[PDB]
Amino acid sequence: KIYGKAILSFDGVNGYDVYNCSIPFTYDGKTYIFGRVEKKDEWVHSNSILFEKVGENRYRRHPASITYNLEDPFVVKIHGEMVFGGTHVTKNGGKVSDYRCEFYHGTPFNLKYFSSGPSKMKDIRLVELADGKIGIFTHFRTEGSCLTGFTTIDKVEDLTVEVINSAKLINHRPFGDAWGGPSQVYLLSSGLLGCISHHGYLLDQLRIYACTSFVFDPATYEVYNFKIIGTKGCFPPCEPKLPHLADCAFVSGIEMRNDGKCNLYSGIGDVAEGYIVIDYPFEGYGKIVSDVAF
Amino acid sequence: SHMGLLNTKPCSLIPAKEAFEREKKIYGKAILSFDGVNGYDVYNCSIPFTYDGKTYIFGRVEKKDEWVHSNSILFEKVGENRYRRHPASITYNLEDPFVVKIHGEMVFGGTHVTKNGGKVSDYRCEFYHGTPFNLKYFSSGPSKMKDIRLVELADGKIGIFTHFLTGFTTIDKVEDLTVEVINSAKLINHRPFGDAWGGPSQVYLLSSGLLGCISHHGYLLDQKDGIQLRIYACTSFVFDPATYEVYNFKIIGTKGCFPPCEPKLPHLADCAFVSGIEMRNDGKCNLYSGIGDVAEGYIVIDYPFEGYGKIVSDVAF
Ligand SMILES: OC[C@H]1O[C@@H](O)[C@@H](O)[C@@H](O)[C@@H]1O
Ligand SMILES: OC[C@H]1O[C@H](O)[C@@H](O)[C@@H](O)[C@@H]1O
Ligand SMILES: OC[C@H]1O[C@H](O)[C@@H](O)[C@@H](O)[C@@H]1O
Ligand SMILES: OC[C@H]1O[C@H](O)[C@@H](O)[C@@H](O)[C@@H]1O
Repeated sequence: KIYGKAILSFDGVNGYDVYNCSIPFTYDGKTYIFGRVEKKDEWVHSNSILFEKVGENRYRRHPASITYNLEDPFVVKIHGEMVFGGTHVTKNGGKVSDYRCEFYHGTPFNLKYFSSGPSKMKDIRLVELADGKIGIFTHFRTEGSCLTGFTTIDKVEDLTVEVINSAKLINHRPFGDAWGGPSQVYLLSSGLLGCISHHGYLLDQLRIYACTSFVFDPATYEVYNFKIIGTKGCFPPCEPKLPHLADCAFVSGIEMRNDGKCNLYSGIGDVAEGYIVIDYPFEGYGKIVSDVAF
Repeated sequence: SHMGLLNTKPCSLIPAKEAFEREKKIYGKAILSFDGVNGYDVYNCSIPFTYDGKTYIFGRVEKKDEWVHSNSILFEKVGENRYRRHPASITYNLEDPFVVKIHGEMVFGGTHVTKNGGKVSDYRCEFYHGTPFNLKYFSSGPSKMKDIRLVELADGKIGIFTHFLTGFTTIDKVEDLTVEVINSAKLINHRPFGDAWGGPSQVYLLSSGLLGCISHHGYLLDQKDGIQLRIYACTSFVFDPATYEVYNFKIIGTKGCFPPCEPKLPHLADCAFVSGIEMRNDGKCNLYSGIGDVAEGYIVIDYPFEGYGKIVSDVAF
């Protein structure tokens, strides 16, 4: 059941493609989003840019903000401030040789770099837990595997490679043979975590990247209610960056609506950002109590 | 040792630095003003360059009371001694930006710092290429190597200076710049530099086919009453890419030559971290330097490669 859909327009980036966004967030009575900005015919040449919402389905580069030399930007609120992250790619003579999540904290126009995750780990996401501890999802996929970890820290400055690498494995069984992990994590009223996730399947081969969700219990490390909630075909049509990404959606996360439905934001085809209007995916596990109101 | 127990191995550069401060000829000086960065400090700039009929500089932008919180921003020249952040340009999450022209395009670099729980854990040079408003990231140097600089040689090859000790090697094409190439560079004749650390900021091709290097050389100065100073002087030398020989090594600038400015911390009271030179119509040069990790100035000096040829490289993009 899809109740609506749109592709976002992004002004102020010279017609470049904008995709794999953060969720939208608010600051000083405006709405913002971070976008991954890249030329359609260029690969691994992304920057992350802060955009201000200026109209229905329309954002414009905010000229005051610095830009970040990162792919796949994401935001969360921890202890009353923004934590911003993205992938920082290292190349060796034009070839990708490493990639690591970089983390910034502060206010949206005043972000300060404070840590990187481990070498070759992309899928790190944070959330504030009901008791005020910080939850960390990790993704182990450097050794052929594709496993999700979870750990906690007290303070964002404690986010270290050692903490991330030591995260206890979650019950990954429900995910089947999917690679990926959360894009956005929500605290629910139950104290459980609602995860909006990206899972890729190779289907004997078709490359599928699907919008998924699951509920996680920080007390037991159990995963519940794993499901698909979006595919690229749900969004308005758009030619993918190359034909091999014709069924690739890289989820951004959800935004609750007054009516109790939500906007599911996703990168699509590595060329655009859209949303589909869907039913609340964590129905029966509590309402979202986290926000990104800065 | 002339410092006795204060330092039993005084850097051999100390007499050169004091002698330069007695004998220097300075024809003018200024501190640059930067608009559009919310009062933040701007320092350790690239040299100025031209593009599309305007003048630009990259600056390292950091709050005076913040440490290891830099971004590199493209500034457009507004007036004499005055630049403003260019709003169209992206920013780079780098320290100590530097530019050079290779094979008709800009090569842009800076230091990318990695932290682990707020503490510096790694740093490496990142390199971009293209046009000034359209730079594309293509390589990083080795872990913990800051002092890598490029130049286009007389024969069209690319010269690479490395800092382990200063090294030199060549490649054909900028996409060949790899950790493996950088780490395999042969050592240069270190005799004149001695036990002073640092390396080139900016390299120029001269009409002689030699390289003019504008360099940063430093040492630690223990003071009887004061704290330990991190001394950085502006230096120059001429390099022969065929023999790895160094000629005409000298001091060409020190912090005290520039207009006064309170350093970021007291230990940087004699720190001038050079950016490089810009030729003037009158045959003198503007020597641009970061000063005190708080500002960018220039001093007007004699051409430091006098007698080794005219600069034939450019940064006219
Ligand atoms: O702090 C003094 C100088 O030290 C050097 O090693 C570099 O880190 C420069 O960026 C700095 O200006
Ligand atoms: O992170 C480096 C590189 O890795 C993968 O190939 C994809 O996620 C690309 O979008 C990205 O540019
Ligand atoms: O598909 C359309 C979409 O493509 C790119 O992502 C950008 O140029 C957007 O501004 C535009 O709306
Ligand atoms: O005052 C010295 C210098 O300090 C900082 O680098 C900036 O505020 C500059 O604009 C200023 O000129």
